[PDB]
Amino acid sequence: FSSWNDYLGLATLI
Amino acid sequence: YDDPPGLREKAEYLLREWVNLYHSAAAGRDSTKAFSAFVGQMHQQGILKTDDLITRFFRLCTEMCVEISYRAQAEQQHNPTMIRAKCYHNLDAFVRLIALLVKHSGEATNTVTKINLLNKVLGIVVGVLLQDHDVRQSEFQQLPYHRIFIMLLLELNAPEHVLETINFQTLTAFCNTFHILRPTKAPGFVYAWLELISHRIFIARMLAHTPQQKGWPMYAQLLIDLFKYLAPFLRNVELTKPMQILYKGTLRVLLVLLHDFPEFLCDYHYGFCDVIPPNCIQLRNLILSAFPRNMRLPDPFTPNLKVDMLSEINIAPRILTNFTGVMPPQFKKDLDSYLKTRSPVTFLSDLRSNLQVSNEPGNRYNLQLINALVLYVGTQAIAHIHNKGSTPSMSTITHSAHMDIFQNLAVDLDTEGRYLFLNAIANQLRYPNSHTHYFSCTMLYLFAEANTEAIQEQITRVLLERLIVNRPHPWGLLITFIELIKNPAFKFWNHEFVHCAPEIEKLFQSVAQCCM
Repeated sequence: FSSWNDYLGLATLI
Repeated sequence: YDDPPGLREKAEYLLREWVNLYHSAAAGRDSTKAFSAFVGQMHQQGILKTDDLITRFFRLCTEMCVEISYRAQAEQQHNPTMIRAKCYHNLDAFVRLIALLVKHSGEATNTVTKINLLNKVLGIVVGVLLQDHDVRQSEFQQLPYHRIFIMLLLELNAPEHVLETINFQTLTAFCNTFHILRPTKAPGFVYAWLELISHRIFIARMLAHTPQQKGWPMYAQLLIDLFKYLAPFLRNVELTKPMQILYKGTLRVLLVLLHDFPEFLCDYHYGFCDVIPPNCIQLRNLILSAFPRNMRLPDPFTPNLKVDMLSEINIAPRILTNFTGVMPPQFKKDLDSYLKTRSPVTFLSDLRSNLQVSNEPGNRYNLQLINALVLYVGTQAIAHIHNKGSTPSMSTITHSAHMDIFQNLAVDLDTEGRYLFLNAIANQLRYPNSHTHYFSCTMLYLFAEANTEAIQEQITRVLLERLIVNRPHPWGLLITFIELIKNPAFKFWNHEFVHCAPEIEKLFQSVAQCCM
């Protein structure tokens, strides 16, 4: 990841 | 043997007659006349004459019940829950006899002889158990003794006046008995023992029924016995499958205590963490996630949460363990000296010199001493800052003897030592309190003031491994992690160990799935 928001923008279910 | 002749026949007759009575008479005047008649007959047969005869009576009864259990199992295996019901037929009968003899022993107000009789019988049963364990060895069966103990416990915890006037002492007797039968002393009884100490009613009476919480230290002692027995097995990863049963029992009782008695797990978190091996992330997490129910934890994902402005932050948690004693006297004196005068600086290299015991990988350090050192230095630091007229922060915990010790441990220790140290810090990352806050700031500062990425990646991986576990999670842990990741001052994402690795990314995804 590259940042905090980038980390929160993860797509786990896919 | 050493038994008087003809006594076995007396005991046999009496036991059988009492079983018959127990399974023939109903509650009311019948039970009372039956017990009275039976006691009278016990006096007639001259068994209550001397203490020795009473002892041998209870012992013979116990032995006969046990032999009936064995014979019942055998007869079961020979002829293809009913057998259970036979064993329990005789056993429950005998238990009823014991409880009734204890309840009506001496006067109504005289509790002394009642408790004495209880401890006497329990002791005798313990003796029979240990003898049977030493002789039968592999053929040993836990079921009868388990039945006796739990049914006696249930009987003596009945809603009755006489029984309630002696309840705590009854619980005391049973606690002592359970402690004597600890798995390190009676391995062949460990499953039944675990069943006994993790029984819901026993737990209820120990952790709630008694005021002043006099029952908490005792049950804490039982749990610590359990963890002490389990530690070397839980430490070795090749014994995961054979230890599934005991591990699941321990997990179960820890879950029970977490959901129904969190205050207890709070007050005794340090001793438990001290005994439980650091690789047991789940159990330890259950112990660390516990917080007082009269406290409301703020959401860690709250937009700009002011942690320092929380009311419970300045308050210290209660530690019911003397961690100071782990430190040797001279080392403690030198420690206090350096904490007071910040001199000499050699005391730090001497610190590594004092924490390490061996050069063997995995067993290099004294874990308890490290935990104690970390917690003590932390608390002393909090008190020191409070005495200066301020609260712990990122700019108030720095440049002092305490932080000197912390940073020195952060650099001079090897990877193993660093791991144990960082873990010793993380064990205090819990619900909002002074310890949680101070050690959060300490962890984050150690990350920030680091001169190499080694300790940084190590910290990150510690938080990561402590977060990948079933909900709930310790508040301070999640807070520390979130602060490390979100606050641009720590520049977390600009480091190399997180830039390249897809492994630590996988870990981050797991943490996102478990905690987010």
